[PDB]
Amino acid sequence: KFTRSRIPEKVFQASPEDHEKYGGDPQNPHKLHIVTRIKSTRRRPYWEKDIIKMLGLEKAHTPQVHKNIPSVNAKLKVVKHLIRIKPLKLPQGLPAEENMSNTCLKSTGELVVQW
Amino acid sequence: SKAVTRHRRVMHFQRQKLMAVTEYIPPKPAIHPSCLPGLIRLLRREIAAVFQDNRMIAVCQNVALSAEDKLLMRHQLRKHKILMKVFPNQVLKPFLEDSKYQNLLPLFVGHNMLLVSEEPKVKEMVRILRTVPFLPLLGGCIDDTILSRQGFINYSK
Amino acid sequence: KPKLRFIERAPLVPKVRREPKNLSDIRGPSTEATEFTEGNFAILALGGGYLHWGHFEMMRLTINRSMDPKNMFAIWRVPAPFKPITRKSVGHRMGGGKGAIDHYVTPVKAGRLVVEMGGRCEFEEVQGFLDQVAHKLPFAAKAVSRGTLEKMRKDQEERERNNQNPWTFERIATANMLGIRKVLSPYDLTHKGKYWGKFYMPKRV
Amino acid sequence: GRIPGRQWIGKHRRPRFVSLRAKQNMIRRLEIEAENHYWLSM
RNA sequence: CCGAGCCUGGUGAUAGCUGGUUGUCCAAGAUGAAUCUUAGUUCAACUUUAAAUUUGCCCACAGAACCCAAAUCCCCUUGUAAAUUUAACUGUUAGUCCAAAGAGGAACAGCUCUUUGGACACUAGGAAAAAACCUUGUAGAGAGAGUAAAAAAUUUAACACCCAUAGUAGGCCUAAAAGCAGCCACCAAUUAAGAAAGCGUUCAAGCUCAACACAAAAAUCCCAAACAUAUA
RNA sequence: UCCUUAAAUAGGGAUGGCUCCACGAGGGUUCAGCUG
RNA sequence: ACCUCGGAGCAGAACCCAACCUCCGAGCAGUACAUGCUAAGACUUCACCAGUCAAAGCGAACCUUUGAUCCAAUAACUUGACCAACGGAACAAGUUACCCUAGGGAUAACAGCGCAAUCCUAUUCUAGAGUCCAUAUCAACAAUAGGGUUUACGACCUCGAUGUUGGAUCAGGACAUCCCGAUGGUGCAGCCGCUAUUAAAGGUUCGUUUGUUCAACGAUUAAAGUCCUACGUGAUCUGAGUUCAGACCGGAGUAAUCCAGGUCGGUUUCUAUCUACUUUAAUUCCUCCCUGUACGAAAGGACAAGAGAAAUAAGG
Ligand SMILES: [Mg+2]
Ligand SMILES: [Mg+2]
Ligand SMILES: [Mg+2]
Ligand SMILES: [Mg+2]
Ligand SMILES: [Mg+2]
Ligand SMILES: [Mg+2]
Ligand SMILES: [Mg+2]
Ligand SMILES: [Mg+2]
Ligand SMILES: [Mg+2]
Ligand SMILES: [Mg+2]
Ligand SMILES: [Mg+2]
Ligand SMILES: [Mg+2]
Ligand SMILES: [Mg+2]
Ligand SMILES: [Mg+2]
Ligand SMILES: [Mg+2]
Ligand SMILES: [Mg+2]
Ligand SMILES: [Mg+2]
Ligand SMILES: [Mg+2]
Ligand SMILES: [Mg+2]
Ligand SMILES: [Mg+2]
Ligand SMILES: [Mg+2]
Ligand SMILES: [Mg+2]
Ligand SMILES: [Zn+2]
Repeated sequence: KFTRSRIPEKVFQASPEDHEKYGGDPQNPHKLHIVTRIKSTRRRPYWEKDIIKMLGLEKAHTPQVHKNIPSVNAKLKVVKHLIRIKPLKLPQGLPAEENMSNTCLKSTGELVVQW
Repeated sequence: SKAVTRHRRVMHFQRQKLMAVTEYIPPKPAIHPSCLPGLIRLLRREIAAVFQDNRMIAVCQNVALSAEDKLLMRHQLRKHKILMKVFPNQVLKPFLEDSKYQNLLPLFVGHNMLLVSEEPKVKEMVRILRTVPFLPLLGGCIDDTILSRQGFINYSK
Repeated sequence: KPKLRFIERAPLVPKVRREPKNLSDIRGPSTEATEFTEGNFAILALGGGYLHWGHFEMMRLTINRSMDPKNMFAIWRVPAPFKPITRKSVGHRMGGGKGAIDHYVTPVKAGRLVVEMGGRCEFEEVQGFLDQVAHKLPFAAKAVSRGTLEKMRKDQEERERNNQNPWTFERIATANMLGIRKVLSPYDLTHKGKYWGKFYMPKRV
Repeated sequence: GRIPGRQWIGKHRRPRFVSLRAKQNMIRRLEIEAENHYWLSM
């Protein structure tokens, strides 16, 4: 039968080679994911459809910010084949109330407070 | 259709693509490496002993003879104390340098039949060879003294 | 008794209860009789299949005729036909229950040794008729010595270790990368993409 | 040269072949998802 | 126009059966039980509307059997915004193909059953045409832009070269079977050679192992045209 | 099995059991003739 | 044969899961006579009906499957008949081709389409036969391909005027070649065969029985090929078998009726709208010459080349 797939934990254990390749430090890990839906939920199980709806990724290619916490990561693991995940980078820290209206998410994944 | 079939079942195109993508890729071994840069010892010792046992040596090309003719020639040679030998050039070429015979290198090539002896009946051997107008005598070296065919003729006479 | 023992068509006491056609007994790698036992040569099954009594007779006759009884000895590494294939009548409309037993047959999985030779004789002396018998067999088969078996195995690990493809069927299936488990069988996680139905792809890492 | 029955469903189907383009597309998706694995590992 | 006339009436007979069922626009909306029952219906499930108030789904850890696998169930968080209940209610409710686990059949069927999931009965792009495969969905106008899936690949059989003295036809039984119908030993010389590995002899005789030595075929008519090398 | 034909899945013959006189747009077989 | 209920597998791990699916079992008994009464809270065979479990309490003591309602009977408590088609018409069978209506391609037969078990063909292996001799020839057990000609299977198109088989007419096509052509081998001296490669331009008979396709038989032929074409072709024909209403024989049945059987008889419509189409270098055989020459011990008997006769086909 076709069922939900249990991903073995070893899949989500980065190696030093991966760290060099992708440029993320396991210590001080990134706080927020930028997740975009790059694949249709059609012809996918209803549970993947539901996970996408929960994460708010109904529109493709529309970035959404999520917490990099284990539960959100569990959902993202369920639907990892439909999404692109990149860390949210904050070169100038999180925006202040003054410049909350002058931010822009660069394609590199950086939220710049100047635009 | 069942999961197991007598014929090879058609794969879902996604599975086919998966197989193609995960096909084995052999490594390239750098620049093409090809394009890149006790009978033997029995013969060794036997020939080592023979080189001292013999006092006069000669060589011929007794390959043009028949089995019966070769047997008769061997009988006529065994009438005397001379003994007929053959040994690979493959192992004799090392033997020449081993026994310090530099002038003997360009004498042994192809079929070579040694005629090791200590008493010259070469007069009668040449007489026997005469009635068979072939199988010419080849150069040899008696007691470390190289003799040409003219040398053998003079020594015989 | 340095000769290959005769195999009966059907068990003396048959199975009163008809059993289903569990093709899993042909699907996948063989876990039993995968290694040599008191022999040097054998016929390796490079695919799964069902060995009928006709195949048993072919093997027995050919090997017994073409081996030296005094030096070469043979041994079956496969049980006698024990699975009834309840082939129905020679024409009838579908239904009416399940059919009756007509032939008996023994399942064989890939990697299973079928017949094992032994005695004072080298591999090339036996390659000929073992290869003929292997071709006769209903599944892919190969005349394999102990040395050749170990050589091909070591070659398989060499492939698995040296392939430059970043993408392996194991990695993709286990991680469910492209949602391919929507297309794969649960058995594919363990067959690692080397088995498809009863066919085994040795060339495929 | 006809395929018996209806194409793409029966026991005997049109042979489908994987183009280099299809292979590249699948590999691209696989790379994206390998990156997803890495970013989900922390 | 007689297996039971014709006309009128009952009569607008009855029909679980066939056909038909007329303005515009928007929205929600899809696969069990019983039944003289499987061409139908009732209940359920689903569905629609309105209403009430309060948790609903996802969900890790912990937890769920002895006998003899994929997964599932359960729920703190978390992502989310839905769920339950109340009132009213029609209609759909004995489907198709694809992937997967099985059963039956013939490990046939565009075959028949059960289960998980997907798609179709809904838009569009692609796979030649194309319900069911792949990409993709929420709707309009545009003479803008980035993309998704998306193009089949392969061509394949030469071969070393030599020459082979003799114990003896090794014996046994075998008319003789000597290497060859068969057992048993399987030594041996020259420098170097298996009392037989294959042809051929009633038996001999004549030849080679070596070693000396150096894939495909079916019926109207093949089926885009073509192209090997201009930068990824 | 015999006759019929060169050839014969045709035709004819070796209360019950038989006897077909005549008849028939009945159903079969046939000689001869006749003929598009 | 089955129809209700239950246990096991399919259905491996909450529940749930079919079948003409694979197996098994039951229509109660034994026990006691608290095996009483009441009652929180729950389960539930996917609905309902029905069916389960149960603390506390009271009362004695110190249990382990079949069925509704109505209706009857009993003073009542309670009880019964079947309802086993086991959600149960209170009580009703055969038959229809004399049939009728409403429908159904959601459902049979011919046909089409899948499939290839069966069937057919080709290779691989030599077991083996072939006096020896695998491979001149044939061939077992099997293996691998291909075909879609049989027998079957499926129920996907067509049941809102298409019977079917044979025959006639006209044929289109495949080649897996029956003849004619060209070759290799041969267990081919010649003739002859056997085998294989290539070849689809052309050709491929007439009769008796039978409705016959086939078949047997007779006589021929260079040969009387295997197939596909809706088992080609009935808006071109025929209706002999089979198929409708009549009737017998035999058989089944109480009868009505029926029958894969035997027999006699039995309506075959269409004025063509559209497409399409309506004038596209022969073949064989025999005789003769070569020549009763080659070949062959003889018997027998050629090639290749040429001439003459016919015959057919086409065109006049
Ligand atoms: Mg088609
Ligand atoms: Mg009237
Ligand atoms: Mg009405
Ligand atoms: Mg809508
Ligand atoms: Mg009833
Ligand atoms: Mg009905
Ligand atoms: Mg007649
Ligand atoms: Mg009258
Ligand atoms: Mg319930
Ligand atoms: Mg009933
Ligand atoms: Mg009932
Ligand atoms: Mg159906
Ligand atoms: Mg019509
Ligand atoms: Mg041909
Ligand atoms: Mg047909
Ligand atoms: Mg008639
Ligand atoms: Mg009648
Ligand atoms: Mg009849
Ligand atoms: Mg009649
Ligand atoms: Mg009449
Ligand atoms: Mg007509
Ligand atoms: Mg007309
Ligand atoms: Zn080079």
